Amino acid sequence: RVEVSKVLILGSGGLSIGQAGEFDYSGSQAVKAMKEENVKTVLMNPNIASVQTNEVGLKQADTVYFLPITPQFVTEVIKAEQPDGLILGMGGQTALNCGVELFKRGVLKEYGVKVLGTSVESIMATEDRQLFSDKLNEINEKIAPSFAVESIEDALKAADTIGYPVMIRSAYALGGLGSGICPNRETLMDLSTKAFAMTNQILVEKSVTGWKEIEYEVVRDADDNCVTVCNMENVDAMGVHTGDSVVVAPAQTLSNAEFQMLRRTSINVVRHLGIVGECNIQFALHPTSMEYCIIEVNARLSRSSALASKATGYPLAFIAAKIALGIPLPEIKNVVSGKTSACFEPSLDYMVTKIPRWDLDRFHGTSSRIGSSMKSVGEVMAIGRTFEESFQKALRMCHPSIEGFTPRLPMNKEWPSNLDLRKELSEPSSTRIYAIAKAIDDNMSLDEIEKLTYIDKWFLYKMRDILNMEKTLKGLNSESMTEETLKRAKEIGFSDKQISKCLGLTEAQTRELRLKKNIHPWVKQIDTLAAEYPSVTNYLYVTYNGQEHDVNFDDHGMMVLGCGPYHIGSSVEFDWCAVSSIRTLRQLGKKTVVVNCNPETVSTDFDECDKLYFEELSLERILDIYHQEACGGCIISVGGQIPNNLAVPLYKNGVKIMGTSPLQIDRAEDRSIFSAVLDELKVAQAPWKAVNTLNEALEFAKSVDYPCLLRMNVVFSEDPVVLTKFVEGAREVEMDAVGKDGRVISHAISEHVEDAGVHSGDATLMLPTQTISQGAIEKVKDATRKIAKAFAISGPFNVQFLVKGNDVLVIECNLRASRSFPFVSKTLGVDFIDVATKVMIGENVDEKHLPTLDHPIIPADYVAIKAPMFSWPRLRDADPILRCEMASTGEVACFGEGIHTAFLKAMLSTGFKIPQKGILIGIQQSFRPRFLGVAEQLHNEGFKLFATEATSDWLNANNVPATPVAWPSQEGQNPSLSSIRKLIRDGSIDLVINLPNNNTKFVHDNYVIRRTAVDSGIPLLTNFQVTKLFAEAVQKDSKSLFHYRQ
Amino acid sequence: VLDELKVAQAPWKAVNTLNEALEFAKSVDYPCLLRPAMNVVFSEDEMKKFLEEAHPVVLTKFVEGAREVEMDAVGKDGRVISHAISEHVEDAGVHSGDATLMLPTQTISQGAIEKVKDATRKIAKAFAISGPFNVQFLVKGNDVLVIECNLRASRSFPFVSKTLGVDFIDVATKVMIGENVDEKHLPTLDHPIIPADYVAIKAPMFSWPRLRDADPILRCEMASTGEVACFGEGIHTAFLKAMLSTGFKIPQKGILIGIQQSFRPRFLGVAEQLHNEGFKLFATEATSDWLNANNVPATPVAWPSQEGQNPSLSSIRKLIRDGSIDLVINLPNNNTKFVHDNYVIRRTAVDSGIPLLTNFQVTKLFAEAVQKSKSLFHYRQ
Ligand SMILES: Nc1ncnc2c1ncn2[C@@H]1O[C@H](COP(=O)(O)OP(=O)(O)O)[C@@H](O)[C@H]1O
Ligand SMILES: Nc1ncnc2c1ncn2[C@@H]1O[C@H](COP(=O)(O)OP(=O)(O)O)[C@@H](O)[C@H]1O
Ligand SMILES: Nc1ncnc2c1ncn2[C@@H]1O[C@H](COP(=O)(O)OP(=O)(O)O)[C@@H](O)[C@H]1O
Ligand SMILES: CC(=O)N[C@@H](CCC(=O)O)C(=O)O
Ligand SMILES: CC(=O)N[C@@H](CCC(=O)O)C(=O)O
Ligand SMILES: [Cl-]
Ligand SMILES: [Cl-]
Ligand SMILES: [K+]
Ligand SMILES: [K+]
Ligand SMILES: [K+]
Ligand SMILES: [K+]
Ligand SMILES: [K+]
Ligand SMILES: [K+]
Ligand SMILES: [Mg+2]
Ligand SMILES: [Mg+2]
Ligand SMILES: [Mg+2]
Ligand SMILES: [Mg+2]
Repeated sequence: RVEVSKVLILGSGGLSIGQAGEFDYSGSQAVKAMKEENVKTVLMNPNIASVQTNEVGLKQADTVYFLPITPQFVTEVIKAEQPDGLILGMGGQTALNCGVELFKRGVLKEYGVKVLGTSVESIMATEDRQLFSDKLNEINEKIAPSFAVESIEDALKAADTIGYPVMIRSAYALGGLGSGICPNRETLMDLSTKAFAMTNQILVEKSVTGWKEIEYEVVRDADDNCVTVCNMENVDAMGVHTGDSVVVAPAQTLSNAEFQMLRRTSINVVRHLGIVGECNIQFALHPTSMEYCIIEVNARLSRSSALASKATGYPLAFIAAKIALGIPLPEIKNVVSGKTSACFEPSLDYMVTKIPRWDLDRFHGTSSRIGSSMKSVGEVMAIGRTFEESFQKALRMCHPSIEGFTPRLPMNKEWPSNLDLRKELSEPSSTRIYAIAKAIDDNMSLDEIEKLTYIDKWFLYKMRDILNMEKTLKGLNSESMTEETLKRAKEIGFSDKQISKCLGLTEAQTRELRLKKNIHPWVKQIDTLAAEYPSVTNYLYVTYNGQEHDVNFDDHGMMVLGCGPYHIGSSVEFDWCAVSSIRTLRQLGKKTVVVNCNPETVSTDFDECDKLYFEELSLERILDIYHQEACGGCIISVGGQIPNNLAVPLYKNGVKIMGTSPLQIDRAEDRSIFSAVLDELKVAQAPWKAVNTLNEALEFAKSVDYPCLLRMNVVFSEDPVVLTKFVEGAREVEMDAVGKDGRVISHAISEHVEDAGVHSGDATLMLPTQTISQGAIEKVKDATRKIAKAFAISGPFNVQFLVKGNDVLVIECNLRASRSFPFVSKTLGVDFIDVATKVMIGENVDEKHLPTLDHPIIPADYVAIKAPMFSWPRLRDADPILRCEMASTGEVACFGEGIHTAFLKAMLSTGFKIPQKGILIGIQQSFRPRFLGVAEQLHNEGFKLFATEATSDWLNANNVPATPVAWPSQEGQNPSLSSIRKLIRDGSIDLVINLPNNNTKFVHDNYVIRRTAVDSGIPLLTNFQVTKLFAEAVQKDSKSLFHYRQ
Repeated sequence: VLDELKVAQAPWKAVNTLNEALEFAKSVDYPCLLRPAMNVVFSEDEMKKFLEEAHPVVLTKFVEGAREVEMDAVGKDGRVISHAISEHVEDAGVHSGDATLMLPTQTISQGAIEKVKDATRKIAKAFAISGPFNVQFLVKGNDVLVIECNLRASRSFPFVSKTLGVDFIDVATKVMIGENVDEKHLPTLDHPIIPADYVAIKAPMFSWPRLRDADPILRCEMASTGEVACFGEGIHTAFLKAMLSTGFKIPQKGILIGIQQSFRPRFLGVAEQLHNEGFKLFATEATSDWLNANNVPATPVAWPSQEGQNPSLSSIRKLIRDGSIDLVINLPNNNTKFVHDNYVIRRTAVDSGIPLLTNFQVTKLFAEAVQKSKSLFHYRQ
């Protein structure tokens, strides 16, 4: 047993595509393990929305630093905290790369900090693709023909030796960053160039596109006991990243010989690699032989370990962390069985399906095709006891518009008239599942579909079974459908909505019809051992394929609904809110029932509540569960949009909703009612109107002046739909609050850096406010007092405001927790959700020390700043520019004595890197009056300035020196001018400032400049306010919230 | 006392030598205030030549680019039971009494207000205040520094009292003679009174025409001879009414602009704005080139010291007399090169009876406010 008294754990930082909440979940389990063994813990994670970073409970570190996960800052923390252990395996690639850099530099050795678990040597051997190859060649393991190279010239050579097509995949990365299939020389040139901006080594590898992709989660302790805890079969074949793949567990199409060969190879490889803890391993398996290739091992917790932990009920991260302290597997309890050890390989008597969630329509430049580089923003997991059951649930979980497996597209989009169905099947995309449905419907053979998609035909048989049931049901009605048929339809995952559309009924009618035949689902436990030993816990799912329930229904607990899959605009903040509520209920001795389907969340960790249903967040299924438990009530206000949109339907189906009435939530989401209420209260708002005609539109827009918002999209010229006056030059303010009986008993006001026009979630937030008049604050407060009263609010809510001097206008009101609730709560040292939860269930509340409207809590000695995270490099060709639709994928927050410090810390936490070289400046003409001073300031700080044609003339005319550069569209047409690509490549330029607006003339050229920066991996600033503040802040530490709160 | 209370203030020191002076000014950076006639200096040389004309001298770090805030308050047994915070339009450097005051504050961070308040709580207690007092603050972001404290009623007590509808002196007088006081409806530190539906602006009055040959320009020593105040739904309206109340007359014709080079980055937008409102712009040599180089049309004019030496350029006296120019904007600073010429421009406006703006912040706010009959009692309803 390793002796350690204080451990530092690293988080992932802000969430980004491929590096999501799985590490909040993992790292929380790690801290719990550490505490059980009396080990003091320090956490570094700038992701303020993470549950990890909370102060209270058995999973909370003793000390929390909201700082960049970079060697500079981790060093400062080490110095100050003098830890003797380091966990670097539970923060994705961020934490891994940071820890390897520290190691390489000898910082760990210098301060006596032991890496707990898998060594940096084992890590390097799995992250460096060449070292990996060397290791497997030592044991004559099987890999594909490949060469690890460090230049574009060497990659070309490797590809000619191997033969096209080839896959390139980066070292020291995850989620397929910089990766891609290359059918030819030119594709290889394009991609390797882009890959080298983000890594120093790529592997050029013979293609095994189409082989089956099989994963194992492997555990190995310090006694050399080594087991495979889970195995997953990817439904989409090799070539679609595991993360963007449909995946099933356990495997369905392997023989014992295949499954055991790969299992034993996993164990050998993991052993040889010196791994201690957990890891993930990937194989390519030939579809019609025993031939296989080992692709990669991830010597760290992963999105695959999170998934496996939920699928199996085996908590891999918890176990990993105990193992990192030298405790062997036989000495660690299986917490689910309560009577056995963690030395085993679970047995599942059910099948789970994970499907990804994409959000791509908003990024016009990025295709919906998927491949080796992840593009999904979330995932779901469904459990069933038939593939079909598991599979249709999982499809419904991805997005409310999806009904199951149908030949219809999501978002109610029609198929294009120029559809090439074969192309869709052969070229994976975010919508290929529905294209398969369509093809099966249109009588393409299953054999040809397997041939084009590479999806194993077995899975296709199941899909055909589903569509045959749809045909059968369509020919029936409420009188003609038998009990035998309904039962079967449910047993293969048909919802009542899907059935209703076949039968010619409403969903309610169909629910009634079903219950009238006493056809209902059954509640079953995940016990890890397929019933060999009974479960002491209640980790539950629901299935039509059983004849009994595995538990009683005597608790009558309080239901809390979770967030569903993360997607853009809906992230881990909504797991924070939900978990805060779950913990508050527990702390008050109330029985809890949780329903959520997101494998990455701490809300779907069974140790947080009395009953966890890992289930659909549908009306159908919530009703099933509520009525089966006879829950005392349901909280629908702490999991974002999904639960909130069920408020009225639930109300109407006998569900007791806690807090603010669903009647009030309806009133408030009704733009006309809401607006009329505001008029009554004398609360101002932007002029708006609903119209059906172009002439009404043009008349209204003329009557209030352009620009106008449109429902999202703004327009500035003449060259039903809701229209709203777009107010220019306006500040934006957030009010986050809790109501009790229509009174506000906690609140917090923050100011965006950016003017209205950048969406809340893409905005940078300052708390407390900075430039708002005191009279505006009074108006913001008075409008919030009246709104709370008008809608009898009892629970959390939020109101967004435009502010221009003393004009204060209401934009929107949301009668639920907003995404800024964690930021605000932690910053002010008050759990708004704890307060709100107590209001909603009638528990007492001392308002003396809360930030009521009458006695706000306003930090004096410090400020807090929240910055948005983006995933532009992974959204290939996307224009990295903020619209009225939101684009950020996560958030960070940092603290400082003042705004400049806090702002710099927040920005560094996003990956932004302070330029050491030249800055490129290109701005639309109208920004000149305000930008001149920003430019002088950058010049006076010593930055060499480059600029596009007109901007450079203008700077020089104002005695600010700038070197002009060429437009991309004009490279070669003037030999006096350097190309931007070349200046970036050479290292002359390491920050780009590009400020377009609606009157931008060179739209494409400026798009190319913006995208060049992203793809070269240098920072880009496209918002004037953010740019101003940056310039001010570089004009000139390692503290965090707890420092300032002292 | 402030150090004990942990309340910040500008570095300062009393000295009896030139070498102590220079050492200190070097140790905190120029510029520095000087009290031996208050006076600022920006260099080693500028100082030597001020002292060699004036027994110790107090030196204070002059904080540039800073907001200034007034706290007017009443204490009872060291607690604050009435208070009011106002922000100057002008940056610190223009004296309180020459400053234009906004109530409530407009551009101050909420954290700074909390600091202003906390410092006032501690000061009232440290000096066992029972009566009226005032504290002046520098504010720069969240740095809040105390300038001075006056243990008496300040000149902004009427403004503040009438604006908030509370006689601060009536309250203070009761405290001082031991009469009872209901604090429930007073603006205590814990429950301020902050106008939501209106703002108040106080503007200084000057008597430049009667001070023959006086340079009409604000120093650290004060020059105003009275005050007016007006009210509005917002700042622009209130500000225009206050300015009109001083005798300022909104230009109907051309505007003459001459500014020290360093104001250019900030002034560009002020100038574009005046141009977009339709004002014809005139300017001194360098300022006119610069405006035109930035596609803001201006007609150059001659320096007074050079009238006749270029027939392409009109004299300013003649453009004023002809009625082409009815507002002058002149913004000098320590680096102004044509000190006399710009003095003559400023004094020509005064003696022609046309309005003159010499402060950047006031000039900015003006330009914003011309972009487009009520009084306090209207708004208090
Ligand atoms: N040689 C190959 N031929 C075809 N596809 C491949 C090959 N190697 C990897 N892939 C695909 O690329 C994905 C990313 O590769 P991986 O080595 O797992 O990198 P990462 O660590 O970035 O996920 C794999 O899951 C798989 O779908
Ligand atoms: N009247 C307006 N003028 C200018 N910007 C606006 C206006 N209304 C909304 N916006 C911008 O659009 C964003 C989204 O508006 P909101 O009503 O919150 O939409 P959503 O339904 O996406 O929450 C706001 O956060 C704001 O920055
Ligand atoms: N440290 C400083 N930095 C910048 N300006 C200052 C500073 N101290 C004072 N001032 C300016 O000087 C003015 C007068 O200061 P004060 O000490 O109140 O002098 P008086 O004796 O004239 O009241 C203030 O109102 C402010 O505008
Ligand atoms: C970003 C932007 O709008 N740029 C300017 C170009 C100005 C320049 O020539 O530098 C445009 O009008 O396209
Ligand atoms: C007021 C002032 O300082 N003027 C500038 C000149 C401006 C001009 O020539 O246009 C000066 O240095 O005197
Ligand atoms: Cl929200
Ligand atoms: Cl006074
Ligand atoms: K796959
Ligand atoms: K790896
Ligand atoms: K993986
Ligand atoms: K797209
Ligand atoms: K039918
Ligand atoms: K001032
Ligand atoms: Mg990997
Ligand atoms: Mg991988
Ligand atoms: Mg919103
Ligand atoms: Mg004074």
